[PDB]
Amino acid sequence: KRHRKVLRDNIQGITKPAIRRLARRGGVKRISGLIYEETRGVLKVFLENVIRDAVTYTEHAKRKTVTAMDVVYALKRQGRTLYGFG
Amino acid sequence: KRHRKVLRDNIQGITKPAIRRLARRGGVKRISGLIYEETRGVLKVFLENVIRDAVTYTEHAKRKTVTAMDVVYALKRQGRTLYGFGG
Amino acid sequence: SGHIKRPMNAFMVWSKIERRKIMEQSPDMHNAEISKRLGKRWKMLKDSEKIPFIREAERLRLKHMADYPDYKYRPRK
Amino acid sequence: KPHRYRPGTVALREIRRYQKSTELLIRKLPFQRLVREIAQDFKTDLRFQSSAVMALQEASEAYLVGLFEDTNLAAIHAKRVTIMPKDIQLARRIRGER
Amino acid sequence: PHRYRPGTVALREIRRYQKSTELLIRKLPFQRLVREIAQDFKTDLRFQSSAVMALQEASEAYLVGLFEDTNLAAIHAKRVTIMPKDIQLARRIRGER
Amino acid sequence: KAKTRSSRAGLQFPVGRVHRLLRKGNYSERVGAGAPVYLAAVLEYLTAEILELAGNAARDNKKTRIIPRHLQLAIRNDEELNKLLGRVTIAQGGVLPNIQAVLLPK
Amino acid sequence: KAKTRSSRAGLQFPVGRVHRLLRKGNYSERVGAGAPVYLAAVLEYLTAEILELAGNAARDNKKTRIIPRHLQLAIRNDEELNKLLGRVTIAQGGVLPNIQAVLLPK
Amino acid sequence: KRSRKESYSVYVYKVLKQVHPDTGISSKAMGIMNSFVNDIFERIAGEASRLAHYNKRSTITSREIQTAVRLLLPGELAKHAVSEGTKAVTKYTSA
Amino acid sequence: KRSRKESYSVYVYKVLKQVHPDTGISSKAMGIMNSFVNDIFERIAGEASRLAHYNKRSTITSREIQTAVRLLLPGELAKHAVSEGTKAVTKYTSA
DNA sequence: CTAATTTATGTTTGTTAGCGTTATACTATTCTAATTCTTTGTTTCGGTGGTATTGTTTATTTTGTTCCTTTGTGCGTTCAGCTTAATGCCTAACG
DNA sequence: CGTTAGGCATTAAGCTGAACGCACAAAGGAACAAAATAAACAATACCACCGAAACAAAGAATTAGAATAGTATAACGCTAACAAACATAAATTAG
Repeated sequence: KRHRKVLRDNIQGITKPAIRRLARRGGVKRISGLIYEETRGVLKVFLENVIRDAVTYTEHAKRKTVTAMDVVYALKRQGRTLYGFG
Repeated sequence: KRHRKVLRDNIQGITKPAIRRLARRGGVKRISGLIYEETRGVLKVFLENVIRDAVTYTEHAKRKTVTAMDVVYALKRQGRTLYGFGG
Repeated sequence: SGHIKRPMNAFMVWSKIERRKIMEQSPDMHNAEISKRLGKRWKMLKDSEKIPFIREAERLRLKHMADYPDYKYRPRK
Repeated sequence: KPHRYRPGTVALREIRRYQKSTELLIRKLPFQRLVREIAQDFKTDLRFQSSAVMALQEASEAYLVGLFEDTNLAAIHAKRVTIMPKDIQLARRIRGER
Repeated sequence: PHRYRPGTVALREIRRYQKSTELLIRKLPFQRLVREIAQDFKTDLRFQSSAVMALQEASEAYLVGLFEDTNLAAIHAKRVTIMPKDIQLARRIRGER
Repeated sequence: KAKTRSSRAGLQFPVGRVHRLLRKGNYSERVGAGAPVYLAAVLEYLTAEILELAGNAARDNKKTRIIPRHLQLAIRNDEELNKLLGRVTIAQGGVLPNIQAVLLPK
Repeated sequence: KAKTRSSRAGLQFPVGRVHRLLRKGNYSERVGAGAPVYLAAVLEYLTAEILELAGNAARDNKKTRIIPRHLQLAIRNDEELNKLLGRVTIAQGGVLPNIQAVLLPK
Repeated sequence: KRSRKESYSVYVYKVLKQVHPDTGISSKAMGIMNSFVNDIFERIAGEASRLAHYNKRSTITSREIQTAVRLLLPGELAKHAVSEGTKAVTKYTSA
Repeated sequence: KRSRKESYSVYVYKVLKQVHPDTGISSKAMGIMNSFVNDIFERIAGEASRLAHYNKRSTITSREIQTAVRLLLPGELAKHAVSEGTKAVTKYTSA
């Protein structure tokens, strides 16, 4: 009905047997129970930094959408360069 | 008892009390005896990196001496900028 | 050991005799503070008081050049 | 009587097959929802390209995999295998994060 | 005799050297070490005194950073001491190996 | 009568020198006239934030001079200046005096 | 008859494009004529070193295509390319498969 | 008749006398403040340069400096610096 | 009649056919190679620019590129790249 | 203590916002397909506490060992003003 | 899209006198440092355990995929007009 909306509680969408696969890629053999909320918070602050950088990048350009090039520049400014998007 | 002198071994000058002082500045309550040689090797490879970069700097400018600014520029590129020795 | 020493200048022989003077008049004094005071007093001396020392240093320089005429400094590692 | 494996036995095979395989391990739609939830607070009504959310997912998986490698290094160093949140906070502290 | 407890003098030196801002490496042996290493990359390399002072200051800073990370890793493993595995871990996690 | 650009903005840092450093620093071909005024403003505010905390540290230590131990104290004690100067070390500065609580006796 | 600058040096990368990127990239006011030739040389040698190890990885895996898993394998297995690309992560690359020896059973 | 070191040594003292009239400053701390001013100038001008390149702008105006300030300086320092900056250009344009 | 993306996609394939005739390449790996070429170009040109500024040189010649190659690339990659580079300028100057 | 370095005025010029248009990928909807997240019941094993042996660090005293701060002199290194060839950038043309 | 033939104006190699920087003479305890030692407390070896995490099967619930239509938006091109570089005369300031 209305295009405008608001989102909430999306940090539960990154689930616990989807954290366990990211852990077991990195070589972890056993994962404790309290890892999940702390890793979600780490992910939250990392996404908040890189997304705020991408939003300032796209708002300087007088634009309304977020390209992948601005996410690449935002990860370049944090010193984690991404290869594969230009 | 008697004083002992060893040829070369430039890394060794960095004495054992002068590393205990470096760790007491870092807030260390106990240092084992196997730390001094490892810390000597760490300082050796660190100076090897910074000295090689400063040597390439002063060699690009064809200068036989190593000024302070070359050490600042060599330390800047490894993410450890020196304040105070001029920009 | 075969090492040729540097000849003394004016300030070294002056500070030598004056440090021997201070060590025969004053006990319990650290030598770094002695040399700091000796440099201070040598910079507050007038140039009219220093010509015997610089002349004596010049006599040591002419004795050095007459003793080694083919001498040239060679720094080594 | 069904047959059961042991804890850790299946875990090594999972570690091997996830280190071999190169896909993304968290689904694209919850990541889209979380990225659009977070980016409201900086400017509302933003459009996210699918390539931008994919690039954020690649860098997100890379950052968390590197952090879990350092977490396993720190947990192995303290003579453990079960990593703990203090290992995460330590490996963030040494790294220059906080 | 009244000898101090093991570590109490270490604690007083901790507070003294942390309150102090002095250089903890003597200037002549560091000069000898710098002019001993740098000959291997190029010969006839004199150094300015400010340059070797800068190298000593930066090595002091790098080592006290390495040692606070080392003590973090050692406290984390339930140890008051420092073993070289702590230095290995602090160099590995920082991404220097 | 003409008045300087540093006090046109009501500042201390020279607008002309930061303009000249932006020109000869090779950052772009052109540079806007609001750029050196803005940059001198953020620079003057930044060293004002440094020197205010440095003066409070030196007056807190019952000293009357700013030695770099005071600059290192004022930078490391702060939160949002520590993120700006986290990698930079300070000459003759020392460390922030803090000892881990498990090393201390009970 | 005139011959291109890319094959004047006997290379594949275009000297004119790296010259144009050095000009409009704003690195200096002037740029020497040996600079793009040298830069195309080190660039062509660098991707030659990447693609040779990538082809040996893909032929070692009994594949005939270079997917980025092969690029990540060729970069992470090397020593002096790992120092060049240590901070850079690779899209759809995965990790270098290595498991710590204490996790493995005896 | 030596050539003169171009540095920011006087203006740090002017700011210090504006903010703290009683306390003096060392010489080596003045050198540290000079190095800090040059470091922050390089950071802000480098981010302004790469932002003008990412948008294909050949002119660095105050918008790029404002965006770079919001990029580098964390926390309340960002908005405080932006308020100081906009106060400065409104002062410079009102005169 | 779209404007064309200026990229290094053909020359990476030319180098690949020079070094490996049988194996093909993806498109996304070609994009990765394009991003890698642009990353290394930025690193080398940034070090060459700051070296020309530190020596007050207004011209970047091949010496600055050679010094920057010796700065960034570690190990035998440095001297291999320098030998390739000097081979290229001797080829370019002999012709 | 007076050269030099910022500031102001008019001119050219080249950059950029405004405008129009349109394409184009983005967002939403509704279906099936599939796949995977969460619940619940085993099960087994690693973090943690507690105690004992040991191994090695610390704090101290003795005895070498060096250092440190002072000015003048010798020598090698760098640097700045002036000469001068090298060279790269611009334009016009060509492919 | 990429390369090539002639000016010209900027720029690095060349050169020399001059100014900088560093080592070192004596001193002579001060301050440091190496070495030997008592022992005291920290690292560590081992053992129990218990609750916490892994494993499994089922279903649910979620994402994937696809066709599609609207649709905000972004990316193309003209155009003005505006803002910034540039040539040339004060001034204050400052090392």
